[PDB]
Amino acid sequence: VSTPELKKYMDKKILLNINGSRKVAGILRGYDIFLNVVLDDAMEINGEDPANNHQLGLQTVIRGNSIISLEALDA
Amino acid sequence: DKYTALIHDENFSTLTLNVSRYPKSLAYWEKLLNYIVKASAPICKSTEPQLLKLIRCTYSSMLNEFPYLENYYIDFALLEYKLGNVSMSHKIFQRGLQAFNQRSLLLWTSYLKFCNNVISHQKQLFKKYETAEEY
Amino acid sequence: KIQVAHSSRLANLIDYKLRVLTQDGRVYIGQLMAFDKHMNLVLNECIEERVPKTQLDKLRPRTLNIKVEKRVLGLTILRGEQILSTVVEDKPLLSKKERLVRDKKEKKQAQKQTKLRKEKEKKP
Amino acid sequence: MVPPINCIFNFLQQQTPVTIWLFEQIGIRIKGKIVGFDEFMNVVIDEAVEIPVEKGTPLGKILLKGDNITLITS
Amino acid sequence: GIPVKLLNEAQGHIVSLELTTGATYRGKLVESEDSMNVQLRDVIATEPQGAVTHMDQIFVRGSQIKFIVVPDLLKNAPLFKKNSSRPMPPIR
Amino acid sequence: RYYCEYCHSYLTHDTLSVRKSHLVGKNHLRITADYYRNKARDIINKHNHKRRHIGKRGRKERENSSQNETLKVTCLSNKEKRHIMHVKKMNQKELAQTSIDTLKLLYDGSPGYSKVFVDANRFDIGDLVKASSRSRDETCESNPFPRLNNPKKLEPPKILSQWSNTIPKTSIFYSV
Amino acid sequence: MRDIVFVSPQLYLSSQEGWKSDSAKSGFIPILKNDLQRFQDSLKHIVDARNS
Amino acid sequence: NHMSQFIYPVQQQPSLNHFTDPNNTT
RNA sequence: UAAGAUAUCAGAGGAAAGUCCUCUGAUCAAACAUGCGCUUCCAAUAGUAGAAGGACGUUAAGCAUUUAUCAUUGAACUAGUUCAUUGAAGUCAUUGAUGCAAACUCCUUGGUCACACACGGCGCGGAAGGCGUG
Repeated sequence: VSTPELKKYMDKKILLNINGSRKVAGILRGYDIFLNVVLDDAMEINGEDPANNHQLGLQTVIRGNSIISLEALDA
Repeated sequence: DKYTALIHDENFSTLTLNVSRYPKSLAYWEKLLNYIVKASAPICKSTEPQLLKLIRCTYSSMLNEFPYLENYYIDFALLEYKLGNVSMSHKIFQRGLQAFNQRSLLLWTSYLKFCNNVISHQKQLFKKYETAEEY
Repeated sequence: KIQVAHSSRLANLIDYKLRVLTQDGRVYIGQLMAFDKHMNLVLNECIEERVPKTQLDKLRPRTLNIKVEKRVLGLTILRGEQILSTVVEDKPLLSKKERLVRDKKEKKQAQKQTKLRKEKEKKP
Repeated sequence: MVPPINCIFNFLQQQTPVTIWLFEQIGIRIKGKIVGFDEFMNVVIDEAVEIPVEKGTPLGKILLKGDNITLITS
Repeated sequence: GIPVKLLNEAQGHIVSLELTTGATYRGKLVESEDSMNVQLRDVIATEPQGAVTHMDQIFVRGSQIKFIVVPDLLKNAPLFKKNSSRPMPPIR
Repeated sequence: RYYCEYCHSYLTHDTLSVRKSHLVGKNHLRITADYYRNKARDIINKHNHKRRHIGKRGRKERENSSQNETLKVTCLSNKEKRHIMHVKKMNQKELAQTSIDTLKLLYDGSPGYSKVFVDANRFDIGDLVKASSRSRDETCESNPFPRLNNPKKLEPPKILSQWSNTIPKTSIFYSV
Repeated sequence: MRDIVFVSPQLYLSSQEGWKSDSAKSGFIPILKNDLQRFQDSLKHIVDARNS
Repeated sequence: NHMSQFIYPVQQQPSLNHFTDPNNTT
């Protein structure tokens, strides 16, 4: 029905938790009414900060049925 | 990046070298800190770890020269609070209260205010106040 | 204990201290105040009650006593997706006669406000 | 702004190979070229391969259902 | 529906959450929409195994909320008045 | 249609933004501020008038309380009680708005006072108050020696009016 | 760390061991790696008073 | 709501003799 | 977010098929009354009590248990163990958490009604239902 208002968030670095355990940080470009979201320069965070962390791709789009939370780690 | 652009700045090299020349003067420790925070002005989880680890060793080395500065133990926890690891915020009230030998008012006041929000356990939160009042 | 009206839906039993079950095996016990199309509900002074993992061997088939660890949380708004069933616990503090009395005095008082507002809006 | 349905479409025409992480229960990642999509974010993948989580078999032309789409990644 | 209309009544007051993953957020609630999704500001976030942190700003898909705890003084806001007397509407 | 039941009025032109212009309108804010101020006092002012359950007294206690003398009660006049409830209500308003902040007054010239007590510019709260001067740059170069005709004496400890005549009449030493 | 070193004057003017360490040790002041010589030059007079 | 809860205490002086001068040294 | 609707069924009637509308039946529902030898409940004073529910109260550091990081480099060592240094993350707690049990204190509730101290009903209420007629 209504579009989720993340208008203030876009172009900032954003951590979000995919389903349960996986955490994905990137720079948020765009969003839609289902909360499927797309972001640039993604990186999958893990327990060891430089070691297990690996980059995903140039552009990646996430389905909104696996967003739980979406914290804005910038201003 | 923001870190290396601060090292190659002139004012960092003079303000540091001033402190290593005249340790106990404080007003150079205070300028070394008041400058280095403003140079990382957005101080959120965003900003890079080399710039935060450096701003952590300024504080923690500065309190090791002047253990009786009540406000800089508060101000160092709140920076560790906003950056978002309350484990490391407690640890540096514990190190602040032990500096005064458990009996300073401003620390126990501005510890408990914080401690209300993060303890989230009944019997233990009142145990902080029982231990507080006997000192 | 309490005998609920044999044909009483969720709309009827406002103020009845309910006993709502979620999917995880946690129960919220409080006074109901609203509900909805998809059955999410507002309790007034609810308490979540959980059987901890350690106690749960005791409920396996063989007077049993269960240490139920509960935590207060006043005035929640639950979600529908999570509810599994409901059961009635207590009946409301006010009578059935007295809940009609408080309706008719409030129905009278609500009408008096509009006519005192309409004539204060009409001339001024 | 760059909407997602807009940005799924910029893997269709560009012919870039993508990797698609599924629901964590199943335990495979699919990869290959995204040919075309519907309104319900269920897509057809050309020259597809099923990697368990690099010895997995090739599938062919696969229509993937949009319940199981978690990520779509280049 | 009143359950959702109440959540709009609680803007700019401290609330709690409990996401179906088993976390517990509690900070001041800035925004809410009709699907029970919320933006909280200045929060304290408790991971399901007890670990607590602080984060400045957070958004949550409404679908994952298990309950919200609201301040107790809204228990007598006027959503809950049974017999209400609305005036006659102005003509469009 | 849509309406705001604090104001009791319907919206003239229904859009989403006209709602938001009413939702953060000055008239509407003053209503909802005033609406909860009334419900606040009404739970306290309408005190729980409990229901009594009188037991038939014993033969034993009726004889032991008869030998005990009847105490005098004190009832004030209607004019008297209307004033004494005006006072006691205005007293409980005062204990709300005390907020004993001597401790902020004591650490005024200290070396981190800008960073902890000014509270526009902390870390925890500081980002939130800038949305809704004495800056953070202040160091201990300005005002080196506090006592240079600058500082004010500590304001003396307050005392109860009712019992203002329990105080010892004379000081021990001669003040200036 | 990189381009930074931790030095304390109290261990250097008394001429003791471990007066610099590159790791974040306790009670040491972080100066730039290039400025360690400009550090030592300033304390030379006081080291001459300690020596003689 | 005319009177107040608290006042600062007022107090009488002790007349300034040699025994109650706070500056005295001799 | 929108559109549509305001019990169902069957019969007779008005403008071969169906719709629209009206009175007559059945069934269904709500509100209101009103009954049932209907069901359950409604606390000492001839005594200092007791029933239901609590305590996010005490005893109590009770008693009985089990828990307090990982990686890299050197020394000794049996053929795992300790010490020191370098990096990584790190809810608080160990007077804890988990299991067992008791005692005490205190809180909210009610007909603390009337008649009687008398070898398996048919006092006047109130509360909660079930069932039946109008």
